[PDB]
Amino acid sequence: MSQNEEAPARSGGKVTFRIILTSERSQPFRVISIAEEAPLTAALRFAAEEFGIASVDSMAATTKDGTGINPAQTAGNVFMKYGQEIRLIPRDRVG
Repeated sequence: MSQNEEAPARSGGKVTFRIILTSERSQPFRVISIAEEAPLTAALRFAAEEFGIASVDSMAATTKDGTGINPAQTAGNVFMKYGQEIRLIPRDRVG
């Protein structure tokens, strides 16, 4: 029981995030576009491609300041805490 719905980016604020992937040497940069008032699920749809797997184990992101693991993955929380230029590192996948 699931229904796909479009994100409400038509009405609201739009925020873009750039994540550097270390798991994708060919393209270490995926951009997700979600509304500020949009749910973390919109990011998750593209995040799945970024993690390359549907597992929280690949949620070992680091921010420029240091630890920057994405928790709620909400647009507002990520924007204020890491914004763009966040690095994503997988855990238990590197080796």
